[PDB]
Parts: sequence; C-alpha cells; structure tokens
Amino acid sequence: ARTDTEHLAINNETGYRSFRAGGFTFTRDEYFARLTWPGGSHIIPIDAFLRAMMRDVAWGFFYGVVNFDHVFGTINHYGEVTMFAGRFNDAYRNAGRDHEERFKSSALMAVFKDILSDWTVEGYDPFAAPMETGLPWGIKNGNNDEAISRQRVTARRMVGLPGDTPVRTDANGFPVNRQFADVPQEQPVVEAEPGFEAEVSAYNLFGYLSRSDVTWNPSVCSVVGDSLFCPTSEEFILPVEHGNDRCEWFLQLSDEIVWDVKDKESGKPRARVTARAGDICCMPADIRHQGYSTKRSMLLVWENGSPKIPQMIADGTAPVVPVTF
Amino acid sequence: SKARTDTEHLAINNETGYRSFRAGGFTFTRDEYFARLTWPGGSHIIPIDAFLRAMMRDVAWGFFYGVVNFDHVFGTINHYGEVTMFAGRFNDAYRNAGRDHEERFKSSALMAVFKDILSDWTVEGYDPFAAPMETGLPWGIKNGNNDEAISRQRVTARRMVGLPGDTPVRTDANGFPVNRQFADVPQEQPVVEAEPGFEAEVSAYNLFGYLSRSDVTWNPSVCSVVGDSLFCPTSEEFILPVEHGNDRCEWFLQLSDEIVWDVKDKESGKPRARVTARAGDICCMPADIRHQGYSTKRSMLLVWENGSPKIPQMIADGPVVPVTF
Amino acid sequence: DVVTEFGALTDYRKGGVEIIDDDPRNYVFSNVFEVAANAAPYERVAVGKNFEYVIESARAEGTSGWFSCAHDEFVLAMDGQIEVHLLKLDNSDAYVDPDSEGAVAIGEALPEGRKMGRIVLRRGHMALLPVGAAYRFYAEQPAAMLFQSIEGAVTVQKWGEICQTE
Amino acid sequence: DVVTEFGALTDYRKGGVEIIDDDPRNYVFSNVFEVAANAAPYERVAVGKNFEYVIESARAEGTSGWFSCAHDEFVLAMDGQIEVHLLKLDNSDAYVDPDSEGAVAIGEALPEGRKMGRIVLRRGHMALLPVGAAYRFYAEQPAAMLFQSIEGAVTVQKWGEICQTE
Ligand SMILES: [Fe+3]
Repeated sequence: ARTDTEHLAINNETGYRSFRAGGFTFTRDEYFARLTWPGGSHIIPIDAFLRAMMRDVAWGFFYGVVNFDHVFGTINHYGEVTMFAGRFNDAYRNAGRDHEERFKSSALMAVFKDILSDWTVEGYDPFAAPMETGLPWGIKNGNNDEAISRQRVTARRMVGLPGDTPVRTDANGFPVNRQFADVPQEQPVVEAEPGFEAEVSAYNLFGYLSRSDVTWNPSVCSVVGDSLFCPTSEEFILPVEHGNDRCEWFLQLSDEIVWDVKDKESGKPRARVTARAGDICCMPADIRHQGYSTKRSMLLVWENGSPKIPQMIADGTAPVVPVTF
Repeated sequence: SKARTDTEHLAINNETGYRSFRAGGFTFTRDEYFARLTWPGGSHIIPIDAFLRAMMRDVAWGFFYGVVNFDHVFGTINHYGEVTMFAGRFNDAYRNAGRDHEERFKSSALMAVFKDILSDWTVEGYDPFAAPMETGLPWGIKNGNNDEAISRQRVTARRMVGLPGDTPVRTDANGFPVNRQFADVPQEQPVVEAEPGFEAEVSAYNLFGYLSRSDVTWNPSVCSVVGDSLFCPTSEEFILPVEHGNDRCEWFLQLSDEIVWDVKDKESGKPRARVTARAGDICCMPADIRHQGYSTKRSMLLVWENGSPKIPQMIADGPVVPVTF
Repeated sequence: DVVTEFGALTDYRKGGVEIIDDDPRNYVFSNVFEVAANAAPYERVAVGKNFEYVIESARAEGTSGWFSCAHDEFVLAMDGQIEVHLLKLDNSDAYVDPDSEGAVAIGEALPEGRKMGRIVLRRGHMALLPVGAAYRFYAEQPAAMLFQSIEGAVTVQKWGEICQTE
Repeated sequence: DVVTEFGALTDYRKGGVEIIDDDPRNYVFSNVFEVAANAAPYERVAVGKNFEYVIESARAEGTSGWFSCAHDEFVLAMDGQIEVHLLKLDNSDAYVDPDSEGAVAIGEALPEGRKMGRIVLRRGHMALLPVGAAYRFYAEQPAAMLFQSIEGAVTVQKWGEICQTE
C-alpha cells in the first residue's frame, strides 16, 4: 500500500501547482482538472472536481466507493484507500483499461488536502450550493483555506449532552440559512429533577440542520452502537455518485430530493427515486446514488457503521437488501 | 403515421416566474437550478446552464447533422424537414428495458417550441452561446431576458467570405471586435491586386483574423464552398455543450492551440477513445461515434462538412471510415 | 418568501420509485406519517432495518404504558406535541433482561424508582432515552414519532403492507 | 499575457489518439505541417477525404507550374508568404476537360489569356481559385498551404504512411 506523493511546479501562466500520488497526476488550469495515470487521461470541470474533492476530504474517504464521476474516484478500506480510473465503468473494464493503485490513507489524504488548498481561490466555497458562493474559473487568485478546513462535527452520544458536540447558535457561529428562514427555533422544554440534569436531554434537531453552513455533509447527531443518525442540509446536486459497501437508509425530513440510481459495478441507470417529507427508503449495497435538490432540504442519512459488513456482502452472508416481502 | 406538430405554452409558475412547455408527450419545466423533463413513463433532470447551452446549439444549428445528444439521456435526431426527440434512444440501459421513448415532429413545430423555451428560460446577463468566463449566471428565479444573445443572425458564405454580395469580413466598425483570448492574433488583410475588370473574382481575406473575431463559441460556420464541401470554422472555449453523433464523417482540422475530444460509441454511449489535437492536426470523426470537445484556451477549429443529402442513405449500407487505407 | 415543507399525520404527500431496470421492492419505500396513521397508538412499526438496528414509526395518542431498554434509545418528534416522563429504576434488571435488545413493554403500572424529569417535544425535537430509565409518553392530540433503536419484543414488522411493490 | 499557438513547418507538435476500445486507423490522424515538410515542392497530398472531396496539404517552394480546374477551389496559407498569380483563360476547354474534377497541372509555359491579378498571402489568409482561371504560386522560402478541392489528377493519396496506424 503506496505512500509516494509529491508537489511539482507552480505553473507560471496559471499560478497553480500540479501534484503526484503514485502513477496519478493532477493539474488544473482555468476551467479543468486534468488527470493522468499510466496508459490514460481524463478531464473534469474544475467546479465539479473541487466539490467532489471537498466531500472526499471532509468525509475521510467515506464508506465504500466515492465516484467523482463515471471514471474517477476512491474506494475506502479504512486505513488504506484505492484510487482508480474506470474501475466501475463497463467500457474500461471489458477492455482491461481501468487502472487502480492502493495507498495508506493519511498519505493520499495529505496530497488531497494540498490539491484542495492550492486549487481553491478567493471567494469560492466548494462546500456550498452554487447560489451561495463565487466561481472557480481563471488563474490562481488567493485562497479559501477557511472554507476547505472546517472541523468535522461528530456526536459521541447526542447533540447537546454535557461534553458532547454542541447546539448551533448565532452566537457560536451558525445562523439560519436563507432557505430555511421559516424554520421554528424554540428548544424543547427540558426539566430535570435535581441530580439528573445530565441524563434528561432534548434539542431542536430541525433547527440544528437549518443552521448547517455546508451542503451534503452527513454528520453524526445520535448514536446507538454502530447505528448512526447522520442528517445534513442538501442543495443542488450531490457532488459524487456514492456506491456504498453496505445498505444505507434515507429519511427525507423536509421538501424533496430525487435520487438518480445507477448500477454500482457498471454505472448503468436503474431507477429514479423521488422522496418527499417523511419518505424513507433503502439504498441497496449494489447501487450507486446521486441526489438532486432544488430548495435547500433536510435529509436524514442513517448508517450502520460496523466494520463487519463489507466482507459479509462480498461473501453473501449478509444481504444486498435489508428486508424482502 | 405522420410526424407531429402538437406543442403548447403551459402555465406561468407564480414563485419561479418561468413558463413551462409541452411538445407532444414531453414537458419542460425549469426552476432555480434545474431543467426538469418528463415523458410518458419517465423523468430526468439536467442542470440549467448545461441545458441552456445545449438548447442554444440545437436551435442555432437548426438541429444540425444527425444526433445532438444534450447528455447521456435526452436529445434530437435530425431528419432534415422532420426531427425525432428522444429520451434514452442511445442509452443501452434504457433500450434493453424498453424504456426509451421517441416522438417524431415536423421540424418547424419543434423549433418554434425550443425558441420559446430558450427565450423564456434565459435571463438578463446570461449568454448561453458564450464560455463561462465571458458571461453571468442562469441560476434563480426569472429575471428579465437576453433575447439578443439567443437571436443571433446565422452567418453562411454562399461562395466565400468577402466576395461581392457574399457574407462580409468582420471588423470593429461592423460590430465584431477581436476576442480577449485572441488579442495577439495578427489582423492585416492579404494584399489583393486585381486587373481592371476582374475585381469581382480576385479575392482573399484573413481567415484566422475572421475567426479571432467570432462572438460565439462552438458554432460551425460556413466560410467557403465547393459544391457539397463546406468549410465551417468556429471559435471553441470550455466544453462543447452536446455530444455530436454525426450521420456521416466529419473532419476536424485544429487551427490553433488545443482540443481534446471525448469519443464515445454513438449507439451505446460507451467510452471508445480520447483524441488530442494541436495546431495543424487533422482527423476524421466516423459516423459510428459521438464526440465532445474540451478547449481550455479559446481556440480556432475548422469543421469540414460534406453537406450532401445522399450520404446518410449510403453510410447505412455502403462505410464509416471514408478512407481506403 | 421561503416555505420549508414539513409532513404531518394529516397532511403528507408520498413520492416513490420510478423504474428503468430494477425491482421497486429493493428500495423498501414507505412514508412514516402513513404508517403512523394506520397503526394502533404507540405501536412501534419498523420502517427501517439494518442488521439488528431499526428505525420505528409510531403515533402518540393518549398515555403510553411504561418502557425501558438494555441500551440507549432516541426519539424524534415529527408532528405535534409529545410529553416524555422519565423514571430512574431502582432495579432495572427486574423489568429488563440485561442480555436483551430493543425496547421492552414493561407494563401500565407505575414501576419502582425515582423521578428523573420531564420533556416536551414539538416537531423536529430529539430526546435521549437513556439506558436504565423507564419512559412514558402523553399526547393530547394525535402526534407522530420515530425511534432510533434495535429490534426487540415491541417492534412490528409488516414490510409488504407498507412499502411500494409496484 | 495571451499567446495564441499556431503551427509551422519548422515548429509543430503533433497530438494523437489514445485508445480505450477502438482502432486508431478509424481517425485518419495526421498533421498538415509534417505531411508538407515531407512532400516534394507543390506536391498536393490528400490529408482529408470525404467521398470526392479533399483537403490537400502542400509545401510551396519557388515557383510552381500552372493549374486550372473545372470547379472553384480555395487555398489557405498555413505558414509563410505565398504569392498567387491569376490568369483568365481565352479557351479553358483547351487545358481542362470540363466534367473532369480536381486541379489539372497545365504545364509551366504561360497559358493563353489575360492577366487577372496578383494576391500575396500570409499565415491564415485564404484566396479564391475561381473556375475558368489559371493559377500559379511563388514562395521565396518554403511555406505550408491547404487546398479545398476534389479528388483529381494532382491529388496524392499516401494514406497508410501519413496517418497514425498504431
Ligand atoms: Fe450514500
């Protein structure tokens, strides 16, 4: 599992740095992320690229396969990470033209962070919806390190508990997003008996989500064993096609989303799933998915975080769908 | 079974401010971020910049030669007088499942509705014929229009730019300044000395100069004619907004700089090749593939077309590479 | 004039799966309000499952019997006002088998222990249900809720009744 | 500061075809500057064909013979000063079969007719070669040029050895 990465030259015309990770090569210009590897090249619009990179960075390579698109992406092996071109593309694979390299995670993570920092310019936030931020086009112009560096937020037990991750307020840096301005903010009435003020806990979760400053970022709010409630606020398009190595459930809390559903292995379209407020559905472990959301909307992503699942799905000792009827 | 002509203006949404449209069994709605299409038994979303850029080309090109794929799902096939509009016709996932849908229209009826869509959905300061760095954004609620940018005069030489009565050369005075990204291209006219009496047929002009002044992107445009052989150069920046599946060979001669062409199978949509072209490179795009170009810097491209109507009839039985090698 | 759409027992609008090449049963698609609307009060119907873990939908109406659990649970109010009472059990082992999972229906009778406190949830509010507490709900009006938990003696599975199949 | 890259006989950077699943030969890929650097003076090499129609590349060097054609043609200068001479023929059926197509080489002797005009082309300049005219070129230094014409008596097809076969 490879470790070799490298900073190359700042280009004199564009002002950006190119980077290397194994056989892979990363170059940006005014419009494009340019990728090469042994035997191949590919291009991705710089805005779509940075948005995807932003997620893969923030999510620590996430669960399973993070497809930037139909060619390029990562597989997470939890401590090691596969970078690929065309691994989940019928055309490359049938032709034996896909290319894969495996890395220690903190070593790929490091060059990814360097790419994201160098390639991001003043006023461009790749964690936000396009209506909320500026543009990535043109030569290197300053940076946006504050935006690409927000601290991941994770509950040990539940938001708001003594010593656990806290509630979001104007005070502490999280005002309500313009597209959730009507969302009620009152906290639930909590009244503990003397001695119990630590165990008697409630919070306004929809108010919490309305105060999320990024889009498409599942973030832990409550924990029961490996069962994790990861709600987030969603706007525009999920900047990746997620092929999970486990089943995952979506509960639409507000407004609506359409999930474009494709085959995980081939990338052939399979179904389109429209979800409104209170709809709950399952994403099978043999699909990849990508959501589209016009108004900023509240989604609950529900995960089982157990390490056991992938090898069981491969072995067939757990199912591709959690129930049948 | 005739070709259809049933199109319709639908309602004006009160919050979006946009009108929606029917053409046969297809419906067109746009909101803040998306173009939302329907047809009996299916639905699809395309982000609105991409859609409007693609729509611009289909209209300006009068439906072009053969297949104009807006994306992996939606597009038109030109039949020259009539036109098919499809969902999934060249997507093996849809075809295999009997889920592709096609509707044949009279071209005049289908064009009128596109222009209406294009007019209504284009807002102040958004020019869908320009590169992204040259113009504003299409996002958000209806806000004015930009009918001038979408009403541009098609320009076609009958014999050659500059001949008497033929399409004129471009200058600042007739409203065509040099594009910012061609600032260093020489602009002198060639020296022409006609003898008394022959000033009609002694003609030459500065073609690169002419291209340097093109005010639109990805718009093949006739500069010279010999029977069916057409010189159709244009200026190229960013990404060609569609994937072109031609019904005959088209030739590309790269005149300046650099383009990379993403080559896919025309039926299935599978990656087949990537063609890199620099100044002086000439290649054939065979009738069995679709292509999509990438140009970082604004570049000059000569598209050479054989405009003869006999060819689609013959390239169906006999020879997709037009060269005996 | 921003409107953030939320569902209610009374007013929701189910979406669904459009097929290209797939079986709609694979997405196990339902709507929590619908499921809560048809059930018996406090009946915990599972709407999501992943190995042993579950999400449960239920309608709160009147006063529930008592519950306790060998692990933590969480409750998310989704519509209308729900009151939660907490009691610290003197011997939680007497109501809940320790090696068990999922909530336990521990009876309508007041169990022995002391008063932990009281919570009042409206739409969008989440509460801790800590292991070792017994808990009880009161809703004056029909309200909906979800439980983050594990399948046990209280959880009702009826996938074919509630999910899209065409 | 903006630099627009044009090729030349002396300075060109051929690109090419990367294969995923296909045959490079389908793309008939060559570079007009290389083709012309390797040809003899004024040899017209086909670099594009589409049925009858051609694009031809040539290196102009010194003074060519005279040409005429049964149909319009066009010449595009690609690199360097090329001089064009036009003569209206008294009797063009005397040199070019009409109903033939493609340029005819009509010898180096001055054809019978009237002086029509002179054109001096540089890189990026295009000129009409009108039907019923006789034309010739002078180039002080090697220069690259392209014809839009039809497959005829001067058209040279070196297909397998100008294009990218691997
Ligand atoms: Fe996912």
